[PDB]
Amino acid sequence: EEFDAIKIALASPDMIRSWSFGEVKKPETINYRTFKPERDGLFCARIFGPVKDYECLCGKYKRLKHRGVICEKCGVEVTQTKVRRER
Amino acid sequence: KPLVGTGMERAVAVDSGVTAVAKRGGVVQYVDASRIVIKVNEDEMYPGEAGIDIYNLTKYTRSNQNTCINQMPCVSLGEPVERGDVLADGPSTDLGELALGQNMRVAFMPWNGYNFEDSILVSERVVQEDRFTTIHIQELACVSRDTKLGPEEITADIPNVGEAALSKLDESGIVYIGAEVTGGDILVGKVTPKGETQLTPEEKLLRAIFGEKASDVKDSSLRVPNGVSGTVIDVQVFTRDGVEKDKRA
Amino acid sequence: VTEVEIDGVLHEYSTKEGVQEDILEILLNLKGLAVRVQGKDEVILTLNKSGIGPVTAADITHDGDVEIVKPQHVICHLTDENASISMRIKVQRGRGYVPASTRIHSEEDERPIGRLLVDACYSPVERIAYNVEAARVEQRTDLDKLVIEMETNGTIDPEEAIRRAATILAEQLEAFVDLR
Amino acid sequence: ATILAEQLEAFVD
Amino acid sequence: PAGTGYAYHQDRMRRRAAG
Amino acid sequence: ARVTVQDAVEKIGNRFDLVLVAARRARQMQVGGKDPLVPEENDKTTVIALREIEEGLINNQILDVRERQEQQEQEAAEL
Amino acid sequence: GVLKIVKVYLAVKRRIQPGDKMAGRHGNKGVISKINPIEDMPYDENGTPVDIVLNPLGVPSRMNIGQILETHLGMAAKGIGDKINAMLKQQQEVAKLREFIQRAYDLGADVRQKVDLSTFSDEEVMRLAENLRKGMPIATPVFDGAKEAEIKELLKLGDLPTSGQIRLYDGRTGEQFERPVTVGYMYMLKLNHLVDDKMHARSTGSYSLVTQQPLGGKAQFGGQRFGEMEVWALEAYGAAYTLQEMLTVKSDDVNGRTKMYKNIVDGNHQMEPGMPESFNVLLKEIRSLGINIELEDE
Amino acid sequence: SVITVGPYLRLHQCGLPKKMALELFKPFIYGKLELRGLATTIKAAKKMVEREEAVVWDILDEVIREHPVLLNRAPTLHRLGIQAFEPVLIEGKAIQLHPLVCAAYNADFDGDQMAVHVPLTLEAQLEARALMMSTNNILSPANGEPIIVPSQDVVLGLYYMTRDCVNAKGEGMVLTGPKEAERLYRSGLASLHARVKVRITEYEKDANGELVAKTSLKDTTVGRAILWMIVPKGLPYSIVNQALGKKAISK
Amino acid sequence: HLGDFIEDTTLELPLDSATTESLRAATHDVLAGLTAREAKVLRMRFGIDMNTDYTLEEVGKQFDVTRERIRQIEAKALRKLRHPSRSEVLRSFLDD
Amino acid sequence: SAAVKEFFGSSQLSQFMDQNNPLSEITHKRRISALGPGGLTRERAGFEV
Amino acid sequence: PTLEWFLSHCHIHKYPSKSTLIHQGEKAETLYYIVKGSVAVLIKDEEGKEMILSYLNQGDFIGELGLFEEGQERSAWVRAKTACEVAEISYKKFRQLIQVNPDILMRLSAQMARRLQVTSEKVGNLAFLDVTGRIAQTLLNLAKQPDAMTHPDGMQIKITRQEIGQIVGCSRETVGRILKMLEDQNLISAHGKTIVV
Amino acid sequence: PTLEWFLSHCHIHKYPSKSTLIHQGEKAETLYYIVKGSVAVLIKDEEGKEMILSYLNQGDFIGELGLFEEGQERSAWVRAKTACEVAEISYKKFRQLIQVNPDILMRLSAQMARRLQVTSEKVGNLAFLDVTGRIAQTLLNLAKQPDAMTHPDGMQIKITRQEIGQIVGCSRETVGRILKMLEDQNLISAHGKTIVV
Amino acid sequence: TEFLKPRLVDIEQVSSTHAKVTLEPLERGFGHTLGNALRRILLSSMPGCA
Ligand SMILES: Nc1ncnc2c1ncn2[C@@H]1O[C@@H]2COP(=O)(O)O[C@H]2[C@H]1O
Ligand SMILES: Nc1ncnc2c1ncn2[C@@H]1O[C@@H]2COP(=O)(O)O[C@H]2[C@H]1O
Ligand SMILES: [Mg+2]
Ligand SMILES: [Zn+2]
Repeated sequence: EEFDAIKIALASPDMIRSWSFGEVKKPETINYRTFKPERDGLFCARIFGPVKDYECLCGKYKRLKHRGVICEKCGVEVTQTKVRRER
Repeated sequence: KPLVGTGMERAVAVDSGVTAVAKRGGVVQYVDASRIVIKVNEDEMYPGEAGIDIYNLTKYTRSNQNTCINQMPCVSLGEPVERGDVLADGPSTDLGELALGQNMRVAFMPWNGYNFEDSILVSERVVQEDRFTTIHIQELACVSRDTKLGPEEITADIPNVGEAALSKLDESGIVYIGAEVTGGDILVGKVTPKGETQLTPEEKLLRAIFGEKASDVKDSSLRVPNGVSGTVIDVQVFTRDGVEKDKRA
Repeated sequence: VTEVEIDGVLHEYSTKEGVQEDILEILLNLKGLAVRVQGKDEVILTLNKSGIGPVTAADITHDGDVEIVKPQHVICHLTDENASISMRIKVQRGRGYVPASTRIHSEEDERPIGRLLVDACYSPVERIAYNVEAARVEQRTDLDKLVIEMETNGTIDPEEAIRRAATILAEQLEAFVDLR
Repeated sequence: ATILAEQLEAFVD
Repeated sequence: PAGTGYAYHQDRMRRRAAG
Repeated sequence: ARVTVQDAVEKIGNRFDLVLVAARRARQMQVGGKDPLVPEENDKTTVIALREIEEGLINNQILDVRERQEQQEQEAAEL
Repeated sequence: GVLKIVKVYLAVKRRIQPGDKMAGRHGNKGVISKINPIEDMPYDENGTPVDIVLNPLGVPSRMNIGQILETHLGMAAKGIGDKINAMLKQQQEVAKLREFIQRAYDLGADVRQKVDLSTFSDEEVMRLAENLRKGMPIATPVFDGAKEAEIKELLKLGDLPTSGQIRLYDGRTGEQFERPVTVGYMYMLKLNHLVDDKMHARSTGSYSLVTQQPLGGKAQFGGQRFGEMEVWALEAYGAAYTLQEMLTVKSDDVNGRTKMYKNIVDGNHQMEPGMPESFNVLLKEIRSLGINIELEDE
Repeated sequence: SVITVGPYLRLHQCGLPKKMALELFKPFIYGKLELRGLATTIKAAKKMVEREEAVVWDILDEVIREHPVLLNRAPTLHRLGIQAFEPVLIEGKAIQLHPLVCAAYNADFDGDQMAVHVPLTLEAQLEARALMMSTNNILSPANGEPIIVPSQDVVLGLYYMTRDCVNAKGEGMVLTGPKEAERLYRSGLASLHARVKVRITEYEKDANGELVAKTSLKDTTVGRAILWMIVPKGLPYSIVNQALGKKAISK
Repeated sequence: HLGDFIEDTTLELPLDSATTESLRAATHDVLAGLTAREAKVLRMRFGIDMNTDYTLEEVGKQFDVTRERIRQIEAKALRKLRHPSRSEVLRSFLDD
Repeated sequence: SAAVKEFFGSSQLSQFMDQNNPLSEITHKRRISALGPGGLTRERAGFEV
Repeated sequence: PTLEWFLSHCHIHKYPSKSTLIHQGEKAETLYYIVKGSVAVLIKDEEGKEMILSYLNQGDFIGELGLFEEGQERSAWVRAKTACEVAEISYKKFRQLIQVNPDILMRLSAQMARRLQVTSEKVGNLAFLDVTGRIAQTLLNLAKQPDAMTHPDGMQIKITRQEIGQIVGCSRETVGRILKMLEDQNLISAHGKTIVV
Repeated sequence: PTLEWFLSHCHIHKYPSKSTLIHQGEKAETLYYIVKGSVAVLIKDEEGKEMILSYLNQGDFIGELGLFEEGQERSAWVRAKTACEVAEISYKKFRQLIQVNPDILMRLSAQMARRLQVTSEKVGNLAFLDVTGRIAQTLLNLAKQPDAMTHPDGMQIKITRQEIGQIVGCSRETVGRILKMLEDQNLISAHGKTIVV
Repeated sequence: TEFLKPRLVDIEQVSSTHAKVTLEPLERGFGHTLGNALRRILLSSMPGCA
C-alpha cells in the first residue's frame, strides 16, 4: 500500500491501452425475467469481473474442473469478483 | 383546565369540528362509551324527519404524529339540551374548552444547583398521580407477494422456532389480542419460496454429526424493533377479490 | 390493589356496551379507594351487578376480615339496564409507590390475557405538619411541644403508626450505639 | 445515640 | 506530520534522509 | 495522578512524549503481559502508565534499553 | 404480485423522566434534571409541600412578567375553591355560598359582564360549585385585562398576604429559610421534544454501499457524523492516532474495522490502518474523466 | 442524548446512561467472558447479555473504570466545543455534566443536545487523559482569562454571604476562628453578613517557595471569616475583604 | 438525496467472522482428539484445510481400496464423539 | 386526472396536517406564504419583505 | 374430533426425515403429538449400537413421559422416518386443557397400556423363544399391523433382512442363512421383498 | 382416605403367601388395589419354565390393563409372596369412580411412566449387556431399595440368593460364579448377604 | 416488612480530634435526617467542665 507521493498526468491513449481489458459493444443489460447481465454492454461480468462463484452466464464452466475456462457460448470467464472495482 | 384565561378558547374548542355538537337541541336518549343517541326537540325535529340523531364516536385512533385519539361524553342522560352545545369532549379539551396542560404549584428560588440555567426540579407526587402521562400508537405491516419461485406463504409453520413467541401466535401465525410484547418478538409468520446453497467442509462435518435435514423455504416473519414494548390492540388484513380469503380473513 | 380482571375484556384500551366510563377512568376511580385488612397481606374480592345506576363500593362482595373505609367512593355508572358487570380484585399490602410496573419489569411470568395489571401506591399518608409551641413546666418554660397535625387515608391507627416509626428509628439507632 | 435511645424509652412501649 | 505523529513523521524524514 | 496529568510533563517536558510512551508501555502491558512496578490498585492500565512515568522509572530511553538488552540476549541464546 | 397484506396497530404509553422538555406560555421553557421525594420538599407552616421550584435569576433580562401576575392569581383563585370546598365538606348551606359567590362576581371596578344567581335553581348551584371547588377560573383579556388592585383586593379576600409571599420551611432541615418566596399556580405544558424519540447510540451495524461507510438515523441505527471543524479541534491538540482511528477504521477501512473487532475480543487494544476506500474511488472517477493520475510509490 | 446537569459531580465526571455504554462497550465484555468463560462461546454471550445478568453490570462497571470518553455539542466552533471526561453511570436516559462549562459550549439546558465518541486505542485514551482532560485546558489560548467563571447563582449567593449589613445582629464580639462561627450559624445564632472581630492564621511563601505562618485579627464579616476556611495556605485576608464582584472571583 | 438510505446487503459481519472463527478453532481442536488412522481420512474426505475435494477411489489407492468399512468408521467416530464427550461445544452452534 | 394527482401529492403545499393540537391544526390552516411557482426562494430572497 | 379441539390449540411445525426431533438429556417442558407420519425411538450404547425401542404411527403422543414431574430430562432420541407434522404444546397448555377436557387421557392411557402389554411380551420373547419363535411372534403381529398391500394370494412386506434384525435382534446374513433354511421349510418367499406364506 | 370408605363396603381381602390371585386366561372384570404386602408377577411357557415379569409393593394397582377393553383375559400370573392386604374393585364401579374423580390418575400415570422407564431399560440391557452388567446393575440398585441396611463404606442386603434369580430372572448358580468373580474384582464383599461398598 | 440497615464502614481518623467516618447502606430518605439530628445534638449537648 505504502507510497511516497502522487503525480498527475494526461491519460495517453496507450495508457488506456495499458489499462484495458476489452472494447465494448451493445448496451443492453438483462433478461426481463432472468435479472442477469448481458455481455459487452454495461454490466458485463466478462470484462469487469464475475458476479458469483465460478460460473459462466449459461453455467457451462464451473467447479474448477474448468478453472481457467471462458465459456464459448457466452465468452464468460472464471475468477473471484473483487476486480470489478479496480479494473 | 387553566384558571387564568382570555375568553376565546370556547370558540376554538368549537370550530375545529373535533367535537360533537347539539346540531339540534333535544333530550338525551341512549348513551354508550362509543355512541350516544338523542331525541331531537319537536320543533327542531323537521316534520318528515324522526328527529333522532346519533353520533358514533371516534375511539382509539391514529394521530398523524402517532398519538392517541378518543372521544367521551361530558354529559348525562335524561337532560335537556339547547342547540350547539357540545356533547363529547376531545383529547385536549373539557366542557367545550381547551386543555393543553395542567395547573399546579410553584415556587421561585434556587435549590442546590438543581435549577441553574433555566432548569427544572419536580416532586414525585405527580408521578404517583401519573397526570403528565400520555399515550402513543405504533403500527407495522407485512405483504404476501408472489415471486419468481412462488408465493410468499403466511402460516404459523416455521423452522428454528424459539417456541416462546410462537406461543402467542395462532394457526395462521397471528397474535392474539390483548397481548404484551417487546423488541424482537414474532407476531406474524411469513415465509418465502427459497432456493438452496452449499457450504465449507467444517459445517459439513458439523451437520453430518447432527444431520438435521431438508428445508427449501426461508423466513420472512415480522418482528418487533429492538428497544420497544407495547400492547396489542387491533389489526387488519387486505386480500384480493380473486385471491381466496384465508381462514381468519 | 395489585391487579384486577373482568369479564369481557382483553386489554385496557377496549370498551363495553351500556357504560359511561371507559376502562381507565374506572380504574382510577378505584386506585383512590381505601380499605383495611387485619391478618393477611393479600386478598381476593369480586363484584357483580346489573341494572341502571351508579356503581359504588356498597355493592361489593366483601370478606369478613376487611374494613372498607367508604360505601360511596364511586366507581362507574350504568347507562344500560341490560348491561352487567363482573370482576375480581387482588388487594395486597406493602409500602410505597412500588407500583407494579417494577413487578412486571421483574416478572415476565407469562399470564393469561384479561389480567389487567394495576399500579400501586400503598402509602396511606396524605398531609402532615408539626408545630413547636412551648411545653410548660413550672421552671423550664423553654420546653417545647411538638404538636403534629395529620391527614392520611383510613387504614391506619395514629398511635400505632407513631410507635412503629419510633420502633424503627430505635432499630436503626442500634447501629449507632451498639455498632458504634 | 444512647441518650436519644433513653429519650425514646417512653414510646417503644 | 506534527504534534503526536510529529515524532513518527520525523522518523520518516530522517529515514528518507537515510534513504 | 488520575484527574491530573501535570507532574508527568514537568518530568519529561511534553504532553506528546508522555502520551506516546505511555501508550507504548501499556500496550506492552495490555497484550504483552509484563508486570507492574508501582502497585496496581484496581484501575485500567492508563493510571499505571501515568504513575510509572511520574516517579522516574519508565521513559522512551529506558524502554529502548530494556528491549535492546532482552532482544540482544535473545539473538545470543538462539545460537 | 401483492396477494394480500396484514397490518397491526399497537398501544404504548410513556411516563415522565428527566430530559423531557416542559414549558408554559411565556417563553418559559426548561429541561428536567430530577424528581424529588416529597419529604425533601420545602413546605409551609401547614405542611403542604410544593410541586415545582424555579430559579428566579433570568426574568429581569427576558421579562415575561405576566407569569408573575399569573402566579399571584394562581395562588389566589384556588383559595376560594378551598373556602367553598370546606363549606361543602362542612356542608354548609345554599344562601351562604350564594352571598359569597355573587359577591365574588360583582367585585372588580367596571366589569363588562353582569350576572345573577337567583335566576338559577338549586342543583345548578350545586354542580357549578362542584365544578369550582378546585378553583374558580378567570379570563384576562390580554390588553384590557384586570389590574393589580384586583389582584390585591382578591388575595385579600383569600385572606393571604397581598404580597403573596410566605415563610417556608426546609424539607431537609425543617428550619425556616431567610426570607419569604412568592407562590402560586401556572398552567404548564409538555412537548413533542422528548428524549425517547430523540437520543441514540450506534455500536456497529449497517454501512453504505458505494462508500462502505456507517449510516445515519436512529431508525436505521445511525452513526453520528462529525463536522470537519471537530477535526480542526484536534488539529489544535494534535491527536494523530485518534485522528487515524476515526478517519479510517470506524468509517471506511474494512480490514481495519475487522482487525479491531477481533483484537478487542482478544482483549487486544492495538491499531492497524489501511487506506480509505473513497480515495481509490476518486482515482477511478478521475481516470474516467480521462487523465493519468498516479501514485509516486516510494 | 438530551443533556441535563450534574450539580454534585466533580470535574472529571460525566453522567452516563448505562445502556449507552452497554451498546458501546460490547466487544470488551465479550472478550472478557471468553476470558472468564461463563459465556464460553459468543452466542451464549448474546443470550446471556439478553438475560440481564447482574454480572453484566458488575463487569460493565469493572470495565468502564478508567476508560475515558469524548463529549460533543454542535457547533464545535472553537477547540473547546468538545471535551473529554471520565465516565460515571446513572439510573436514567439523561447525561449529567459539570455545569460550569456551558461557557465554552455557550450551551444551556433548554433542549440542547450532545454526542459522544470513543477512545478505543490506548493512544487515544492517553491523548484524551493528557490533553482534553479538563484540568489541561482552563485558560483560553487566545487571552489569559479563566473560562470557568462562576456564572449566576453561585456568584450571587457568594455576594450575599460576603456582605456587610449593619442591621441583622451579633456585632462586636471576638472569636478564635471560623469554626465556632459555624457553630453559631448552623446552630443559627449570629448574622453571617455582619462585621465582627476574630483571629485568623494565614500563610505566605515569602521565603524561597516556603510558607510564612502568622496569625492576627480582623473585624470581618462572619461570612468572609467562614469563607476563609477553604483557603489553601498562601494568601492574605485583604484579598477576601470585599463583597466580591464576579470580576473579583475571576482575579 | 435518496442514494444515502439504501443498504449494502452483500458483504460481511465481523461478528459472524468471530462466530465462524471460534467455530473452526473448536473444530480442529476437537479433531485433535481423534484416531490418527482416521484423522487423515477425515481431513481429506471432505476437503478440510485444502482447496481439494477427495472422497473415493484415489483414497483407495493412496491408503486402502476398502471403501465401506470407512462408513463403519463413520459410525465409530459418531460413537466416539457424539455420546456426551464433545457434543456440548457443538450444541452452542446448533442454534446457527 | 393525473395532473390533479401530481398537484395533490407533489406540490409544496400538499402537506400533512398537524393534529397534535387543535391550535396547531387550525392555525396551520391559517398560514400563508409567498413560496413556490410565481413565488420566491430563501437564498434569493432578502430582509425587507 | 377430540383431535380437532386439540389441534386448534396447537401450532404445527413440519420436520423432514432423519430429524432427531428429540434428544435425550435436556429438560422436559414440551409435549408433542403426531398429526402426520411415523417416527423412530432411539437409545444408544456408550461405546456402541443404538436399539430401536418402538415405532409410533399417526394418532399418538410423545413427550408425555416428562409431563408429570418438574426438573425432568429427556429419555431418548427421536428420529424422523419421513416428513412429519407435530402438534406441539407446553406442559402448561396441557395442564390447562386437561383441566378443561377428558377423553384423550382415555386414549393416551389405552396406548400406554397396550405399549406396556406388548413390551412385556417382548421382554418375555427374548428369554424363552428361540429367534425362530421371535421372528414368528414378530411376523404374526406385523401381519396384524396394516401397512400391507394384502397380496390377494399370500401376504407380503418389503423388508430387507435388516430391521427384522433390529426388531428381533441379530446380525444380517445369519438371517440370510436361516431365512434360506426356512425357504427349505417353504414357509415364506422373498427377493428383497418378503411374501409371507 | 378413600381407603377406609371403600373398606366400609369391604372388598378388601387378606391373602396369605402364594395363594394364586391371578391366573392368566381368567376373565377381566375386577380391579384390585394394594394396602399391604409384596407380590410377584410372572409368566411361563407351554412347556413349564416360568419367568418373573416383576414384583409390586404397597400403594400400587393391579390388573389395570383390563378396564379399557371390555372383556379381556388376564395377562400374567401374580403370585402372593407374603401376607397381603388386597382391595378388590369392579371395572363397572371403577369406571363410576373415574366419572366421579380422576385426580387419582395424577398419581397413577407417574408410576406407569417409570414402569416404561424400567421396562425399556430391561429390554435394552437384555440386548446390550451380558450377565456382567446384568447383575452389576441389579445389585447396584438393590443397594438402594428400602430394607437396605447400612454398611459403613457400603450397603448391606440380606435377600440372600433365591429372590435374586427371580428379580432378574436367572440361575442362581451363575449368580454364584460371578458373585465370586466380582469378589475377585474387589467389587462385592459377600457372604450370603452382600456388602455393596 | 423488608427493612434495610447500614453497617459501619470505616473510621477515617487523621488525629484524635479531626476524624472522618464512612457508613452504608441506607434506604433513601435518611442520610439528611441522621446528619441533621446528630449535628444538632452533638454540637448542642455534651457535658464538660468550662
Ligand atoms: N417401549 C416403548 N414403546 C413405545 N414408545 C416408547 C417406548 N419407549 C420409549 N418410547 C417413546 O420414546 C420417547 C423418548 O422420549 P420421551 O421420554 O419424550 O418419551 C418416550 C416415549 O414416547
Ligand atoms: N412390566 C410390568 N411392570 C409392572 N407391572 C406389570 C408389568 N406387566 C404386567 N404388570 C401387572 O401385572 C398384571 C397382570 O394382568 P393385567 O395385564 O390385567 O395387569 C397387569 C399389570 O398390573
Ligand atoms: Mg440551547
Ligand atoms: Zn456460460
